[PDB]
Amino acid sequence: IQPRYREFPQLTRSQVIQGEFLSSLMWFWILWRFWHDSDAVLGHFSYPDPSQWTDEELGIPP
Amino acid sequence: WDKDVYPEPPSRTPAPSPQTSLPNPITYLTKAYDLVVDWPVTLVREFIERQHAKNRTYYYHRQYRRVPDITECKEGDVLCIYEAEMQWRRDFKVDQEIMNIIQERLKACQQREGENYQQNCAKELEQFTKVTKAYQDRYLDLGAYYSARKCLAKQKQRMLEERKAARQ
Amino acid sequence: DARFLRLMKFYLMLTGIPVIIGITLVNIFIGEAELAEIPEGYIPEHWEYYKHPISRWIARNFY
Amino acid sequence: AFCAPPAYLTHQQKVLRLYKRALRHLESWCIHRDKYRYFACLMRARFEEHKNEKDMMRATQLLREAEEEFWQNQHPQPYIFPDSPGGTSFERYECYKVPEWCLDYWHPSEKAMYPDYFSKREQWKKLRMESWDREVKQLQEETSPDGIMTEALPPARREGDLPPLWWHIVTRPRER
Amino acid sequence: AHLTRRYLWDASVEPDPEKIPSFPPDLGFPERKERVMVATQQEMMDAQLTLQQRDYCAHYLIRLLKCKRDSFPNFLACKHEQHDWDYCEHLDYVKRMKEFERERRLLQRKKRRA
Amino acid sequence: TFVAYVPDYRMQEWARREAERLVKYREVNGLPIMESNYFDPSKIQLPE
Amino acid sequence: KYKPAPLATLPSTLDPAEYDVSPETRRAQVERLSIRARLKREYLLQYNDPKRVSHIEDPALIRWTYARSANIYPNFRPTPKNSLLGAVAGFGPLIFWYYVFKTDRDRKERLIQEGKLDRKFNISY
Amino acid sequence: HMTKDMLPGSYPRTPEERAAAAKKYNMRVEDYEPYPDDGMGYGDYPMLPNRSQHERDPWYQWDHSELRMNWGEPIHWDLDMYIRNRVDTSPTPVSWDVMCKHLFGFVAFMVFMFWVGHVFPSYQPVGPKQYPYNNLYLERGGDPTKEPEPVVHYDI
Amino acid sequence: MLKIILPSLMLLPLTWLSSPKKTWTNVTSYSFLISLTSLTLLWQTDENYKNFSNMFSSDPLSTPLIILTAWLLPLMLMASQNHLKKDNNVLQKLYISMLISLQILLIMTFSATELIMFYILFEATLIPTLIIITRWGNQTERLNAGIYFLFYTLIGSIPLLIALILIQNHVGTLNLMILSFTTHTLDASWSNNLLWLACMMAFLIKMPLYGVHLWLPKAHVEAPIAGSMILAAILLKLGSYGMIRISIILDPLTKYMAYPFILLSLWGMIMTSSICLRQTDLKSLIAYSSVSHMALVIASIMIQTPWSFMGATMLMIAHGLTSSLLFCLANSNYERIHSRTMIMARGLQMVFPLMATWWLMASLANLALPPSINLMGELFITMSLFSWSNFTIILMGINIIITGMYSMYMIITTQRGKLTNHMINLQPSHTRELTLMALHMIPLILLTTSPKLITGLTM
Amino acid sequence: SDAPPLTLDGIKDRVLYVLKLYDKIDPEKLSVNSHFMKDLGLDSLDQVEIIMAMEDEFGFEIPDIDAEKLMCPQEIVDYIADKKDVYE
Amino acid sequence: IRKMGNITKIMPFTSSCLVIGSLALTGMPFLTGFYSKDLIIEAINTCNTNAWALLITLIATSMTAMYSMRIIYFVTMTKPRFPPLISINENDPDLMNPIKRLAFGSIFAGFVISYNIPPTSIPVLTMPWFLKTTALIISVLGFLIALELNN
Amino acid sequence: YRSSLFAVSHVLIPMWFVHYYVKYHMATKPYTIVSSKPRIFPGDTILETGEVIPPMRDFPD
Amino acid sequence: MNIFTTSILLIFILLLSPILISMSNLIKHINFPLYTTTSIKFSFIISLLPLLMFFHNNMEYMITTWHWVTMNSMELKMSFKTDFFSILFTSVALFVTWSIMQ
Repeated sequence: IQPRYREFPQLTRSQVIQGEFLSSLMWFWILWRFWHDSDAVLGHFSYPDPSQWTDEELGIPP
Repeated sequence: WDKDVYPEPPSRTPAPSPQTSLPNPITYLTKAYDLVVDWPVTLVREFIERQHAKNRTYYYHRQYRRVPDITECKEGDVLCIYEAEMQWRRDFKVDQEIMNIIQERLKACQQREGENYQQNCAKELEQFTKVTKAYQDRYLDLGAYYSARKCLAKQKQRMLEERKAARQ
Repeated sequence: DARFLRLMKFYLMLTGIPVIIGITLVNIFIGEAELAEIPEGYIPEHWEYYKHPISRWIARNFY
Repeated sequence: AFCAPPAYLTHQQKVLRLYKRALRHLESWCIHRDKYRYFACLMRARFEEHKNEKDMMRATQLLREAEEEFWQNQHPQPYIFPDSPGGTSFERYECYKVPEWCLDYWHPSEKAMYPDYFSKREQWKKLRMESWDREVKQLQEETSPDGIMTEALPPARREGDLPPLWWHIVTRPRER
Repeated sequence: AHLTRRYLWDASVEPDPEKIPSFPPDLGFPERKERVMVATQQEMMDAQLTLQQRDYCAHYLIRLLKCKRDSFPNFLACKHEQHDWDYCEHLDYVKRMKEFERERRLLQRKKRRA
Repeated sequence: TFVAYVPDYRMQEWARREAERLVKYREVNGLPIMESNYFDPSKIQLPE
Repeated sequence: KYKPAPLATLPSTLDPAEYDVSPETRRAQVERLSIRARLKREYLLQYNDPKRVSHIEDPALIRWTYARSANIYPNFRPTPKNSLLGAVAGFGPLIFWYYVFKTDRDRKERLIQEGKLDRKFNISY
Repeated sequence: HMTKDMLPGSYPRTPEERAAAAKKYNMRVEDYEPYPDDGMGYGDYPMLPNRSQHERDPWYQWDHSELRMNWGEPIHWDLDMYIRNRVDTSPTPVSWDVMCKHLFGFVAFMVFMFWVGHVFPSYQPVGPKQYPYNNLYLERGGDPTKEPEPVVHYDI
Repeated sequence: MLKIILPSLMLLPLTWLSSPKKTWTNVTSYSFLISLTSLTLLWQTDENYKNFSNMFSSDPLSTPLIILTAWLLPLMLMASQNHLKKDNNVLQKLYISMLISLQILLIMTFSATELIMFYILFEATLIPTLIIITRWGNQTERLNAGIYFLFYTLIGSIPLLIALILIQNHVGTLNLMILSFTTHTLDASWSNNLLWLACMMAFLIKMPLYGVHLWLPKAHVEAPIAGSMILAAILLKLGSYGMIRISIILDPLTKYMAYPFILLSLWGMIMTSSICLRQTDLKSLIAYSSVSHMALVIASIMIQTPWSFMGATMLMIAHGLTSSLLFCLANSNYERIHSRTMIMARGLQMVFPLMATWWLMASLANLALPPSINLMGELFITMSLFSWSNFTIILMGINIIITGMYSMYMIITTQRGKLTNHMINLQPSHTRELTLMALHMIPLILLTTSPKLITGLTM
Repeated sequence: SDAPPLTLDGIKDRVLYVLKLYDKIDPEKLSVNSHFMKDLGLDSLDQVEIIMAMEDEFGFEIPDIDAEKLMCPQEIVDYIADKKDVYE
Repeated sequence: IRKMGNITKIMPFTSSCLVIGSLALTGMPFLTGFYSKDLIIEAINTCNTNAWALLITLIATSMTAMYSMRIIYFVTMTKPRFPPLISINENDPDLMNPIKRLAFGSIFAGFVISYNIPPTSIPVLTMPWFLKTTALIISVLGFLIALELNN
Repeated sequence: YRSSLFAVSHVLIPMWFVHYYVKYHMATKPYTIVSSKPRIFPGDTILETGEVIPPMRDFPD
Repeated sequence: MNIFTTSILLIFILLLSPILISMSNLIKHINFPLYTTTSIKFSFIISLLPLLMFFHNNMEYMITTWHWVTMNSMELKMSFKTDFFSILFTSVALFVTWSIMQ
């Protein structure tokens, strides 16, 4: 369209609000499935520290 | 389509357990397809088959009488050699097609068994190994100028070796 | 180049399409045939051991 | 790229070209135009320092040290100008830059349309043959038997008549 | 961890993963117990599973696939099943951790014997 | 057209048919599908 | 710093033999220029020559082709290192490949005579 | 049109022949220098600088804009590899020795460290995954008539 | 077979007496009718080979060559219809007559059983070629080229004949399939070895190895389109067919009488494929490519495996057609320019927009782009050679690579650059030459579709 | 997304814009033929930097052969016009 | 890049989509990159993988974020170092709709597939946090380092 | 309108021809199509006769 | 078991159709890019069905459309293997190619 010269152009709202749409949508989805799957990055399961087991179990001769 | 030739094992189909509060798309999709596409196609097929039946035609299968073999065939003479060698080429071609059939049935069995091909797809592999030992001991190292004479020399050398082994 | 394209497409279609159409009409009306086993009173002829009508027609007329 | 160069060069042009090259490589190194201006002014001062000097000794010494410093501190991947060599548009359109003489072999059924333009080609070629032979004597008369010539081309010393060897320049297709 | 403990620190006690039964299986268990499978060859065959897929954790997975097929378009309906399946695999990986630690301690014992 | 409607070029169809029939025959009768010896080793005679 | 090479020649500027101010060398440059200008002018008196119905002949191209194609054997004089390189290229590699293939075939043959090499499925060969 | 006088010949051992050859090839004598005489066929075709064609002045509107070569300008005997769609002697800011050294050093370091890591690998501090039915001795073909080593798996 | 020959023996007086304004069209169309009628041989219902008399015969390995020849005749005609346009009617009639005699001889030989008839025809092929090459060339060395051609061929011819005599005497007859049904085995001494030589040396000298590839480039260069066509297509194939039909007797010699020839063939394939990179002359490049492929043919012929023979026939036919096509394209670009050189004309595809797609469709068939009979043959032959040894895939691959290279080099120094500005003589494409390209191509498509015809003895 | 071509008035206005934003010697009043070295007492450095600024302003590059010889805004404009083939 | 900037303001749409893609390639937790990349980075350290291989792989996982933020800075955050003239236009549908569809895809399809495909293999969900979140941590490291250096 | 015409001329007609091909030239041949065996589960009944099937044993925890 | 192969061949037939049009004379009258874009869109919409049927059955499929040759115990034929990998890759590639064509 009508060019400019060493100045900033008058922009339309459609393109900019579509960009804002996409970005807000990404943030929304991220927060949603973060809420729902906070463990997908941590895990609901506990990894054990050996030296916490007992020779009682897994029988050993001393 | 000789089913005794091509087994086509049974089809233990499962049952539908649509436990939810939402409709199966495939139901309506395949219903509409079988409705709009198969109807005209089926009518046209019936039309074609009716025209066929009204102007029917038959054709038979060529049965090649048998003849003597290379053995009962005096050297130098030819007529016999030719009427034997061509029969032998026919047999060669038939054995090749048998190999093709085995391989086709084998790939079928494999896919139709899926991931269990190592357990249920072992029967056919035995037919294969056996048939293949046969086809090897028969038609392995002849040469593009293969023929009954060379096959016979192969057979005879192999027999002599087996017999020497047996005698010692 | 337009000329070559158009003229080649013509001098092909001209007889390719009539021929293909005859072929379709044949496959529909005549169609292929059956594997009727051999009776013990008939000695089939070279124009009867072949399936396709065109094939057997040629084998009966020419060869 | 139309005019041609001389065989030898001069200290003047050598230094100018070194200057332009170094400034482009600096625009490439230091991206922001502010930093570019800063260091360009610094290079300008470096030059103006020794500018007034004229001794061929110092000239050659400084020039040959400058070229080494330049080649040793240049940008590996410099800033190429698209429409010029190395870029991503050089010759990009040569696949479409057809010449004119392809015209003659048109078919009349095609040049039927576009009639006006072909109404003017003739009066252009007509503007060529009528003034060709003259363009030769202008040189064969001024082909100085001295036999020491450059690649330059003299104009039409007469009026009305056209210059010599304008075909290979005029009619050169657009750039698009 | 055990890596450096093996490479720059003590150089032999750190066990080898590929010879675990090198030690007798009941050196500390009076009449040790064994494991159990809760799904038969026939089932784990007709369900068409794979070999890196069918372990002692197979029944959870079978029920998972049933609940996944059924209500397919309404997916996400099989999550209490995935939780349990991952739980079982966690249990198995823990059993393996424990066997490795067992071998570590038994090597400690052997070396204490000299 | 001629070529495409040529029949059973070098018998690659009759042979398939024949193999199907023979395999049926032998599968039923219990014989093996291919014997490792072609000619009758009885009619044949060898030296020592 | 920098060194020359058969690939990355010493660029134009750095060349010590450039920046020379010899009158004889500059005169040689100007003679090259006279030559090149005469050539380009003779070429432009044909690129635009009207009434032309043909193309231009490149005698440099023709001579290059002649020297690559047919002027070879006449001016060819056999000498050593030449006969040597020729005999090498004509004998050596053939014989190397041949020993390779013969050893492989003999290995295969003795293996089979022993009756070991797994040939299952080698039905078509 | 061509002729023997305009075509090549034998190695000129006399300036008398050399000068005529040069004025034929459209060059200058003091620059003209043929190839050595080892009888490989070079004949008398000039020996020119082993330079590529990416070097030539790219701005001048050459007649052969794809070769940057003028009309009669003699043609390097090995042009076929300097046609500019091929080998490029475009000088480099970095140098031959140093670039080869860098590359070989890097690659040697990489492969050496890969061998190092294969000899001293990583692994998780656990044992091997278990398998119920003799490592599924059936589903791996096995056989229905052989009872191999009974692979019993225990609890801890 | 007379149904194929007699009309080809009538085209001659037809040409002689027909008026100038009509001889071209008449003879062309009728030769096309001959090509058509030449398909009766394809009614090979059953395996019983065709035999018409004690003097003729057909076979699956010969029929393809027969049809290809009867179909390359008219293409030679057409491609030979713009040059010699200012040559007298009588002269162009002579040219036509020579072409037709070539056709007839080639048919009779590819059909005949008795190798002695095969041989006399294999040597009568010369006169028309030598003539066509000397009396219609465009350079001066055509003379030396014809001499080399003739004398290489006859040197080959001689010991072949002597061995045919030794056979005809030791054995009773020379008829094929009798040679088969009554062959035997040889004590494998120096006598039988030199016999193997005197039997294969001529066929090899014709189908060029590395050592004797010299008469091919000279011919294909100095000679015109028709001679180049027929050379690259058939006059090589004659050696291959002879070797196939004759090697049936020399078992087992060909196991250890092959290593030198296989080695030479492979090394020559490689070196010639390399030279195809830096060979200026376009037609010379094409000729050396032909050498590179016929080396594969030979390596596949010797070791005598069925896969190998079928691959040989496939690649044979494919190369024949593709080389005829490439030579048509070269000639085309020559008549407008009159210089074979590759680097003179450049940056086309801006004025011959279509022709390129007749250039492209050739290269892709040279570098073995599938699905093409070319690659099918190359691949089956590589399979046979891998079985015969595991250390030949090396050379197969080097050749494949160098081909993938020089084919595109050729495409790109003639249809990928930027257009010159002094080639004002670029008469646009003629419907005639476009037709020649299309006719050389289309059969490749149909055969890629249904190749069962083009397999060989073993299929 | 191609913008429209360039015309002589636009070219001239732009060149004056730039040579006026210049600060060294230009007295903010440039005649179209305001010769740099002669009619303004400029330096080769300044002229070369002008050429470079113009190169950056119009994207393309001006070769040295003609950069060293340009000594007039009218000449710069004539050059640009004969390079982009403007004013049909 | 050396002759462009301020792309965000002058052209928001392409910049938003480019940031989406850059973060997805970095391995943002739920943008269809994660659902494969992070399981892969689990297995790579969880299995008996060669040391140097693992190590350079993680280094590369960082360099991803590195050059992604390089794009970002040099194109989308610094000043408009491009020429003066401007004829921007992106309101055309044939160029504004495709990117929209592809962004929706790049955001959803990864998750959809990771939850809908049959579970081919058996994962490993038992490890420490400094081995379950390594890709995340190291990509954040890349972000910080790229910021420091670009500044 | 053009939407429906395109749907027709570029989905329907080919679909008819291809259904003909499949259902009367491909499934009419021994092993042209190979329907991999379905994935049964425990409890799942059968649309064929296929009497009910058994579940597994204890599901502790 | 008929809709599946129908779709898997229909996608290829769609992609063919334009190429065929290229041979013809309509291009000078028609918007070939939009034509091809929309044909690709419908190819994608078709390819989707396999995904549903496959996730709902997890039944791989193998097909042998056309028998090319029979080379003496080593045949050849146009065989397809519609399993997870390809049945998904088709859909992804089309979802990308439609946008690329626009």
